[PDB]
Amino acid sequence: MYADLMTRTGQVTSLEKAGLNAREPSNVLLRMALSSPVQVLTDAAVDSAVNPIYGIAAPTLMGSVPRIGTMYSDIIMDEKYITENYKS
Amino acid sequence: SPSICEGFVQASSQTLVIIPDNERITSNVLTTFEATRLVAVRAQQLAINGSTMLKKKYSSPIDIAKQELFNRKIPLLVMRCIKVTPEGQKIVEIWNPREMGIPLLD
Amino acid sequence: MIDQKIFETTLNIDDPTNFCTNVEAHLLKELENIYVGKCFKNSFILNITGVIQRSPCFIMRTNNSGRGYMHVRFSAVVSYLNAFDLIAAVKIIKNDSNIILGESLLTEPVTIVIPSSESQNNVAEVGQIVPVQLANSSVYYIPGRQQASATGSIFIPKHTFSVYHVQEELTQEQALNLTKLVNIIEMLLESRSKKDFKQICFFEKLYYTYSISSDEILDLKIWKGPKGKEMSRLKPCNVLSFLYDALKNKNSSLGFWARPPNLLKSSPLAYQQDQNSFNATELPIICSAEVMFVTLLKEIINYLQFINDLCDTFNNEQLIKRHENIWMLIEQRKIGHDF
Amino acid sequence: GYANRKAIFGLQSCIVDYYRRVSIDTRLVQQLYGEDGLDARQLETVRFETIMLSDQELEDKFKYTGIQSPLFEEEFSRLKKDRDKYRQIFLNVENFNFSQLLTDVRQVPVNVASIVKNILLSSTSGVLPFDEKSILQKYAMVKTFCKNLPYVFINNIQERLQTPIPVYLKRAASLMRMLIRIELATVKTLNITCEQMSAILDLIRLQYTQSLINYGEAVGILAAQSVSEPLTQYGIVRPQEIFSAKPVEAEQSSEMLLRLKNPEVETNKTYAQE
Amino acid sequence: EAGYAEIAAVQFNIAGDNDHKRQGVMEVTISNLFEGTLPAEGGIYDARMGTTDHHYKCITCSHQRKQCMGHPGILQMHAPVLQPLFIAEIRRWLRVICLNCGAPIVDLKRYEHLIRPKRLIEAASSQTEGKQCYVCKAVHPKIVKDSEDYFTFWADQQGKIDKLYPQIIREIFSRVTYDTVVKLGRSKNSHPEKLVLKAIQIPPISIRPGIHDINNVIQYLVRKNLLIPKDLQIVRGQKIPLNIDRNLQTIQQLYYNFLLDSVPSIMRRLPRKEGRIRKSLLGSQVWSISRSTICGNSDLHLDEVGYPISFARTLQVAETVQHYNINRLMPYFLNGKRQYPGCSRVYKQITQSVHDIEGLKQDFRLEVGDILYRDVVTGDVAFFNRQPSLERSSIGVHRIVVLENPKISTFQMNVSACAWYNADFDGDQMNLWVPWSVMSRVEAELLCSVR
Amino acid sequence: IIGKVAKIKYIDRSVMYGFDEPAVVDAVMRPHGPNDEIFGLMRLRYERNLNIGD
Amino acid sequence: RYAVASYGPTDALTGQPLDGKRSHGGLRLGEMEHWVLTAQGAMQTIIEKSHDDSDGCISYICRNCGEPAIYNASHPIYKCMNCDVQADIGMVDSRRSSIVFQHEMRAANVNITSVLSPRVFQPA
Ligand SMILES: [Mg+2]
Ligand SMILES: [Zn+2]
Ligand SMILES: [Zn+2]
Repeated sequence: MYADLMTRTGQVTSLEKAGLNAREPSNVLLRMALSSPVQVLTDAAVDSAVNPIYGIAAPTLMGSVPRIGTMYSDIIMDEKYITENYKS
Repeated sequence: SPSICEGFVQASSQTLVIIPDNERITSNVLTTFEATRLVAVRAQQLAINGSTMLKKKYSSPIDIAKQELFNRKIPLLVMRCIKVTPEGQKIVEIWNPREMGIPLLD
Repeated sequence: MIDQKIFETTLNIDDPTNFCTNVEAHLLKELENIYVGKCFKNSFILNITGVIQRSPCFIMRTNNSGRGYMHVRFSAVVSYLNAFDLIAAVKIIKNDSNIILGESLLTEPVTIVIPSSESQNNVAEVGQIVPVQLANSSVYYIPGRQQASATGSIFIPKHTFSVYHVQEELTQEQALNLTKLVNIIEMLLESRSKKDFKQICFFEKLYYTYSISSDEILDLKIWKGPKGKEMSRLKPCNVLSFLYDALKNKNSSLGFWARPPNLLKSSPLAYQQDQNSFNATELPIICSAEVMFVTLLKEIINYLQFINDLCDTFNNEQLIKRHENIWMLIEQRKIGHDF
Repeated sequence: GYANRKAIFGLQSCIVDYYRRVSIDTRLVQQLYGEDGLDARQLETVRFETIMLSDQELEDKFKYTGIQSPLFEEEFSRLKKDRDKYRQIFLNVENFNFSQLLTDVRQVPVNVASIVKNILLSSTSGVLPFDEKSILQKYAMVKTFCKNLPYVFINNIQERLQTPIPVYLKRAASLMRMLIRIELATVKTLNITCEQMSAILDLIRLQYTQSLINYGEAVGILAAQSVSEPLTQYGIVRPQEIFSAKPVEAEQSSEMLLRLKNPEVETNKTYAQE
Repeated sequence: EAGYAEIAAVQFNIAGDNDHKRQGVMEVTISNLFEGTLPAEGGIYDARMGTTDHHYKCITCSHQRKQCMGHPGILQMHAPVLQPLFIAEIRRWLRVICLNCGAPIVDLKRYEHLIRPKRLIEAASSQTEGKQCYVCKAVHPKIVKDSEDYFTFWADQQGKIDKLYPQIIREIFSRVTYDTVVKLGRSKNSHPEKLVLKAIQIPPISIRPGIHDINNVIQYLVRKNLLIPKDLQIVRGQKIPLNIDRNLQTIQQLYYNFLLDSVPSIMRRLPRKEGRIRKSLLGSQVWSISRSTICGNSDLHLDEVGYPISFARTLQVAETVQHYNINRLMPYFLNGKRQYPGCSRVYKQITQSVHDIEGLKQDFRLEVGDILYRDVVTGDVAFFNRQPSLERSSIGVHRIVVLENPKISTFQMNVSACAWYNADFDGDQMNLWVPWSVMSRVEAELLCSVR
Repeated sequence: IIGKVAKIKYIDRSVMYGFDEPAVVDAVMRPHGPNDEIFGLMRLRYERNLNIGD
Repeated sequence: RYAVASYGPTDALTGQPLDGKRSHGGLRLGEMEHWVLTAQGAMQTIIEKSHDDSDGCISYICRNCGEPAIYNASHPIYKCMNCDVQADIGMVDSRRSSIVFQHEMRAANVNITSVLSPRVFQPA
């Protein structure tokens, strides 16, 4: 898990703030939560960064829950089974 | 000069593309996460409604939901989202928990 | 005017197991409970025609409520008012120093607030019914309200008319589109024909720009126009007949068109000329025939609707006498035959 | 504690897909989690008893001479091929490591040796009489079971239709195919009946399904937790070199390990000192 | 009427004057704080921007304190100010465009080959002072940043030293076309003209409750704003009286310290371990939790925890009344708060109100759809936590065994369960909370059990 | 345990006993502070045997 | 020893309980405890503790501009300060300290635009 993450770009990146910028640059919310929010926030506003919500830290800073674990798969109601077995 | 809201375009609505049953690639066995979520959703909805097909009588929503899952009577489906195409599609696999393998939930 | 619209919305379902017993019926019921009779997205909803497209019932994911939600794309009958439109009935409720407050009766729920001027607070009183003229983009449909906030002015028929220049032909498919407006004029005509002769005559003489010596204005079957000393050397051209002929490509729509105040605003008659000879105070506008046709059918429909609405409001002579002050107020703005 | 928080933030976006890949929102980090797609709570340590044998020991132990048919020559050839491929791969691993010695012991989802013996003890039969038709059917079921093993990574719909398997999923079933062919060789399954061997195979596939990693698992957080724990019993300058990716000039304990040009001159210490 | 939604992305941008003017709900004019009990309308406590008091509603949304999130207001500045966060962006924008015509002085077709978020930086990095413009033929002066503060710029024209007032900088930047901005690296929404502000935003009161010391800074800034003439206009090279120069600096220094004072500031709230992100957002303070010393009990199973009875009558489990559980929930309701196991509250779904069980009507009944909050009994599941939480067995789910001896205050467990938490019995403390929700209770038992 | 009323008619700035186990009032005194102002001084006492968890 | 229930004193800014036994507030589930619960996949427990038991709120956003909207069912308000006739408001689950965080980003003149998830429709 460590080796494949640090080499996924074809170069060796670190587990510091520099490597996080190299692997996930558009994730402003994750990078703010690590080291220095004001500098990260200032760069994001100037470049007009679009930050998709994925993973752990970005959903959490937006007040939501990560789409992970019991929340990974959607549940929908079985209409063809309820309409045939249940009653109004 | 203008406001950001002017140039903002809301995301265009999508279409739900359902992979046909004989082309599904994911496993026919529920993960422990999916079984747990199925039972939890069903138990809360029994705390709302109370109507079930489970013949035997129980005094808890959780017992009813667990036995509904084990006896293949749970009225829910599992949607597995594979990809979101940037022409605006949502390719999904629909799985029927009443026809799937169930994990060991001791 | 009344037409169709397509809306998209998300519905919260508080009991998914019960809701999914009959999805279509429950969906229609909840749409009707939320949207009927309210303003939403610059319009006013009247009926739910049907549900075009929907999603499955997803279970909510960011809370432990166990509740559902659905995306719905539905078709609705809506009533969007145009700028500078003309309504025939309003009961003034509030008549204060600041504003004049009333509500419409015969069309959809609209509230009209007339800016209280020094010449209007002395005339309009509570209980009266007057014709109103709307203004530009003032009909804002605040979402979540039961009415359209709009400012309007007391309608007195104008003495001016606009001339537009047409340089392009009317093709067959634009006529195919305009068939709907032609048909709307037709159904308005067949509804007006059922009404009494005396009511429509009294209202037409009242709201005609000029004044006539009775029984010389109307030919409901033939629409022959006003028999006033043959004012023009060219006969008025029926718009509906011209459209029916240009369907088969027998006449050209090029040249100058106009609808003078003497020309009857309700009837489908109009004037066409290959040269600009109209006594119009304003410069002719250079454009294509499609906009000419759409605007003229919109004007005819508005005036047919107004005359039908005037007749439908005043079914008795007693109310007419009760509101006659408005009648001679309009009458004194008529232009005599001193020309 | 400080190194734990930087590991957690660098790795927390890695999540298992619906293909058992690991990605960061779309971008692949691993093609298959752990290269075998398994949960670390579902592994057992088992011994592969063919690795260390010679070709005469292997000839005796695993080659069947009861029935003279070409199918039992093909079965033994695979036992040799699996042995040599194992040797070649893990001999190479010794060459790019300082001191990482080859082992015949591997961690596997299923212990097939224990499944077979627990059925030999709980059977109502003893030493079965010879039946070559029985032995020929048992050979074909094990051969067909190994051929369809990678479908444990897809589902039973695609196994029925016999659709093509990706190459990276054929590689993922290599250790289990090897173990199944060793512990279910004809020399070992002589007293097992045909309806008993079906019971054995349906148990191996059930336990293999139960050991796969779940979709949507935060396996980058699991890795950060599992590696920062052994760092407590060690946060010196060397770990910070690896995890910060420092350049060569900043290394403090850089080393090398050189081999001699000939395997006939390695044995002399005086030559090496020269 | 508002349907369920989820946030899929977040976009970051620079706010201009028009954004502030469109988002605002009120304009601050006067400096008076309170007129009576109610806040002074038109001031920085105006209730159109939310309520931090439990007596009056918000004028804007008509909600109480809990459901009102706050709305911003606008202060119209008498003299423009620079944006404190983007001073370096302002500095690096002056070195690449002409101070008289707004066309760029650098070669635009020299940096287009690099990625967009670096070409403007590199272009500004190259020396430009002394160059002459190509369309208006003006020499580009030296831009020198003061060392005495953080925002002022001086324009050095071969010994001619000018102070660049924000009116001058705004006028300079307003002449730059969108083509230069787009092709010089930035996007359309990052136009340099938004870097000068003539209408600032007054943050909603929900962000400054405690009518905090950030309220002092706003009140000073509003007061000294009124001292500037309503129509002061500045030209390049124009002499101004030293009181105005002192006044203008005071306002800009106040706005700078309102945001970046020693990063009371808005932006000092964010960074540290005690900041907004790591304390308030990445962690939580929670209700319905307990803590105590742990001790051994060899009569407990490995997946059981002994729970003191006093704690079991403090923490509750919420049960919704239905036809299948009414007879089982009746004994709890009758016991109330005087016998164990009992209950504390009932939520009535026909009234949407919670009533205590002792201060309760005598004609009260349990109706289907009511929610009863009962006591914790033997067999309930509970989360057991020991800190620091280093591995994923640091939180596990145990079956509760209630200890009915009233003299015991410890959390008790089997000694063979201590390996999950790396614990022992010389004074360690562990946390324990009992799931009350049905969804949280299902996944505690199926997912998080210690097996 | 200590009653206190503040003239504004009045607001109740009293003091509760916010502890899990009951106490007993041992001593109540009303001395004079550094600014010669009257301040309440309460002593609460507890009976402590050895118990499980000590 | 300490134990608390579902109500008590609350912080004025973040909306969360106060700090610990001394102030009669709640206890802390920190950053390290959320890592453990996410490693387990226990997401319905994170909702119960960090939202239902800490400071969960409901946020209203306009589809068309991505800006916070004003919604009130009783005494009905349905408005957007940016569009005001095209207001399409959706309710998102948030928590109060996150909304406070976004107002603080806007006070420093950084505009936050929330893109809502698109609607999905079954074909025809
Ligand atoms: Mg200890
Ligand atoms: Zn408010
Ligand atoms: Zn909007």
